[PDB]
Amino acid sequence: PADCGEKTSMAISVLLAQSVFLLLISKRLPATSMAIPLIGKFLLFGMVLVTMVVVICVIVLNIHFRTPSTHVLSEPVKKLFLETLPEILHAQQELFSELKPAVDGANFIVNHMKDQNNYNEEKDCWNRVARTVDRLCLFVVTPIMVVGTAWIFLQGAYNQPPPQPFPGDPFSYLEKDKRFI
Amino acid sequence: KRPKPEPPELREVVSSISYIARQLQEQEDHDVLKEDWQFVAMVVDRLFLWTFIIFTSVGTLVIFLDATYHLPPADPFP
Amino acid sequence: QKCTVAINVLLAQTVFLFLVAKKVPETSQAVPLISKYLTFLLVVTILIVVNAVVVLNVSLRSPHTHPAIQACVEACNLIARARHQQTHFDSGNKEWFLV
Amino acid sequence: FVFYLPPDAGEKMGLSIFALLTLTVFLLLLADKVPETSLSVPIIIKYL
Amino acid sequence: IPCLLFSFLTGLVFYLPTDSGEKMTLSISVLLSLTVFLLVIVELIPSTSSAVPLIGKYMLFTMVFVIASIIITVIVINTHHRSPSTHVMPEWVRKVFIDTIPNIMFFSTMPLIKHPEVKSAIEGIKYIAETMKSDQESNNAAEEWKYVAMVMDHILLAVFMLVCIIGTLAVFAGRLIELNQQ
Amino acid sequence: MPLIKHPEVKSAIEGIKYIAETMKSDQESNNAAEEWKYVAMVMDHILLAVFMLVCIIGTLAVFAGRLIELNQQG
Ligand SMILES: *[C@@H]1O[C@H](CO)[C@@H](O[C@@H]2O[C@H](CO)[C@@H](O[C@@H]3O[C@H](CO[C@H]4O[C@H](CO)[C@@H](O)[C@H](O[C@H]5O[C@H](CO)[C@@H](O)[C@H](O)[C@@H]5O)[C@@H]4O)[C@@H](O)[C@H](O[C@H]4O[C@H](CO)[C@@H](O)[C@H](O)[C@@H]4O)[C@@H]3O)[C@H](O)[C@H]2NC(C)=O)[C@H](O)[C@H]1NC(C)=O
Ligand SMILES: *[C@@H]1O[C@H](CO)[C@@H](O[C@@H]2O[C@H](CO)[C@@H](O[C@@H]3O[C@H](CO[C@H]4O[C@H](CO)[C@@H](O)[C@H](O)[C@@H]4O)[C@@H](O)[C@H](O)[C@@H]3O)[C@H](O)[C@H]2NC(C)=O)[C@H](O)[C@H]1NC(C)=O
Repeated sequence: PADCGEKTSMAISVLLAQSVFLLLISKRLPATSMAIPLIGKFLLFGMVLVTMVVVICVIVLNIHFRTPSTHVLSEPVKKLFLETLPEILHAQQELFSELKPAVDGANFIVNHMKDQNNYNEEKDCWNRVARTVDRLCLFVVTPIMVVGTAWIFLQGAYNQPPPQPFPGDPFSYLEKDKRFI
Repeated sequence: KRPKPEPPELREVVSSISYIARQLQEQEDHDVLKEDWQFVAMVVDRLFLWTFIIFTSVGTLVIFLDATYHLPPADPFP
Repeated sequence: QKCTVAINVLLAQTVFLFLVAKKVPETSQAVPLISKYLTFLLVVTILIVVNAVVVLNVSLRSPHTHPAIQACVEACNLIARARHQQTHFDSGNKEWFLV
Repeated sequence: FVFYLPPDAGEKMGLSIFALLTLTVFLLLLADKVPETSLSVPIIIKYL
Repeated sequence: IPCLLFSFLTGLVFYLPTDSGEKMTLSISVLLSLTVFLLVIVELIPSTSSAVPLIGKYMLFTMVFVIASIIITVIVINTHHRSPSTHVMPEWVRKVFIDTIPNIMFFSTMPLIKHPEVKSAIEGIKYIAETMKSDQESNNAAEEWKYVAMVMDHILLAVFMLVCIIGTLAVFAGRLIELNQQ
Repeated sequence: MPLIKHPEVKSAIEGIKYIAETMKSDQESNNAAEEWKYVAMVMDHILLAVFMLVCIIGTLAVFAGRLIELNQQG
């Protein structure tokens, strides 16, 4: 949640852990330029993804904490993010002389309560829009991360030496296949 | 754009209700000053966002162009 | 921000573990004095975190877990009763906070 | 993007200082690789 | 020893209430301390692939333990801010987490002056009363989810401490008893 | 820094008085809370300047003792 869950702290901490893993990796390989390491490819991909997720979290918190006194809730935006996308993703004056302050004050209290109700309802609407955007980003980002991780690791998982020591030579160069004259 | 366009028994009841009205009016005034300060905070934040973008882009571009345009010499002995 | 401060101190102590890890001899007849002291400081920070969690748990214990005139008077009584309930709730929260 | 974060979220200092902390981690990464002479400053250190 | 201390810290987040706004700080910082200690371990432990060291098994167990703690804490925190406006309490959640388990614990299930202004005041007092009645109902509905989150926190505190002890023993006890039985 | 005097009516009157008294007590508590807040604010305003001055002065005291010597030797 956007009120008790510190999203950006978690995301930037994932970025920090990724940086520590880059620190670990950097000492163990030569700094050549023939290719990027497979673990280096995954770490770069993950850091870019975490950066994008931090940007998304900043935008979602901007959406969540909007208020009537700062922003205007547009009807097309509200209808898109609250109806469409939630479905897609899923005498008698002496008495009056003394009662007039009371009646005026009471009407003031009622008006104040009504204004506060409208304010809080608009806050709730912005919170719902933020939650909808968050669920959309969940359904978008996570499959991309899974697909990218699987693609990166299936290169190395299926990386094997060739069955013959020399491409173009069918000889296995083994003891059992020794070549008599 | 800022949205905002800018008998003894009953006597106690009347005075009490007047007190609640006065308290809520004071709360409203305090709220108004609070949104004024918060709006200036937002405006300063947007200004700082824009100048931070400008400084970032300019410095990064200068450093990256200094790095990029450093080529080896075509002649071993100038 | 009790837990933030305590756990970030522990993170700094882990960085210090890495700093001394490259300098202490690697024999096993005795534990070095610096290693004993760093382990003690770690355990002290762990106990501080434990006590912070316990104190926050105690302090945040909410008490829930330890004609038309005749209509107007009913509405006003309901309003006053709700406000009295809220005041009692606040008093209980304050009591747990002082504990 | 810390300037696009609302003040009411209460997460500006965390983001900014943890970015600084990550930068310090990358300084630790670079400390093992850079030349140690003092006739000039590497452009990568200038960027850092 | 530091791995043991981090494993002990892993289960502490389940006693920390969600209203403190510090659950994720604690869990993520334990993970960060473990990640930094990975530098110590890669420095101190041989880099051989002939077999997984027993101490390496303990490391991987502690790492998975912290990550599971973080996932479960996210679940608890998501449960704690479920509201009637967004979610409807399932009957099975009410059957399990309110009555089946907490009954074991010790807490709470939890003349004619008609005038345009005077009539407005009457209707407004009635409206205010109805408004705070609805607010009380919504507050109770939220407190139900809060109680559910609290019960899960208790159960999983117990589970995490138990698994910390059991996983400390399961990695080490075999060789230690073999050595003592010499 | 003329009266009904039914228990429901009297209870409503006492309730309105109770709302007023509770709000009075809340304001009185908030006043002293704001006093403590103001004191903390004043110490913050003083110590910001003190700490910036110390940040300048300690750096200069650490380094100038050798930098001025290095300036004199040449
Ligand atoms: C592990 O690492 C080792 C190297 O350390 C790898 O061994 C190398 O394998 C390749 C592929 O099997 C070898 O290439 C072939 O070489 C033969 C022999 O030609 C060589 O010797 C001739 C004299 O005996 C010499 O005349 C040749 O020079 C001519 O050809 C080269 C290449 O075209 C050209 O550059 C020269 O200018 C000359 O014209 C040469 O030195 C050759 O017959 C093979 O020909 C195949 O490929 C060509 C296309 O390139 C094709 O047209 C042919 O039909 C044929 O398919 C091929 O060039 C290489 O020599 C080996 N290196 C050695 C022996 O050290 C080993 O494969 C690696 N194992 C892995 C990765 O699994
Ligand atoms: C890589 O490093 C090399 C040194 O290790 C660099 O080589 C130097 O390059 C400069 C410029 O090309 C040369 O300086 C020139 O020398 C010629 C010859 O001088 C001689 O003849 C004149 C005749 O009038 C005489 O007056 C002199 O005294 C000499 O006897 C001059 O004509 C030029 O004006 C100029 O001074 C250096 O001599 C040369 N050094 C060596 C040791 O070869 C090389 O340029 C570097 N490569 C780069 C930077 O890409």
